[PDB]
Amino acid sequence: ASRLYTLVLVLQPQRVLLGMKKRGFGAGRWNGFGGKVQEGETIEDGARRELQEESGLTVDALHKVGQIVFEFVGEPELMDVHVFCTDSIQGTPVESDEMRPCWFQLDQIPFKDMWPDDSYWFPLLLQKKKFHGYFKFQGQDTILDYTLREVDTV
Ligand SMILES: Nc1nc2c([nH]c(=O)n2[C@H]2C[C@H](O)[C@@H](COP(=O)(O)O)O2)c(=O)[nH]1
Repeated sequence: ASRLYTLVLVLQPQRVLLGMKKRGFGAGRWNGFGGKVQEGETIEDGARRELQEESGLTVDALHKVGQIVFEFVGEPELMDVHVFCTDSIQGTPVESDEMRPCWFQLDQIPFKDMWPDDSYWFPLLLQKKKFHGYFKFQGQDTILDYTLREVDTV
């Protein structure tokens, strides 16, 4: 068993929107926006909800671009992260309790202050290739195992 999560990247031709996570899981790493999917909503609806809660933004269309499954050693549930992109945002991003948003140039992505797995799959997002990844972590810094491939259907 696994628990559904979302992750949303606003990727525009020369920049990508990240938020500095201010509290909770992943605090202190830049990331896309997202969270747990709730009972009674779709995954994509949960992705939009979280985008709105964390940034104020709404979007016309979200595209599925990837899936990443995480194992954390000693934790029973795998995390099944559904990754979306958009270039179609509505509004200007604002800081929330969870996130402080900033735009980054595509060659200035702050990998050293991101989850360590992002170094591996982010390039494929940027290159517009759909992927499936799997990372096993010991704590929040150490990747013990991983797999990564491109896919045609996410
Ligand atoms: N880029 C990236 N996002 C992750 C990783 N692990 C992980 O749960 N997430 C995402 C999914 C969700 O958007 C978010 C976790 O949910 P909360 O912020 O609600 O705790 O972090 C990771 O290793 N890298």
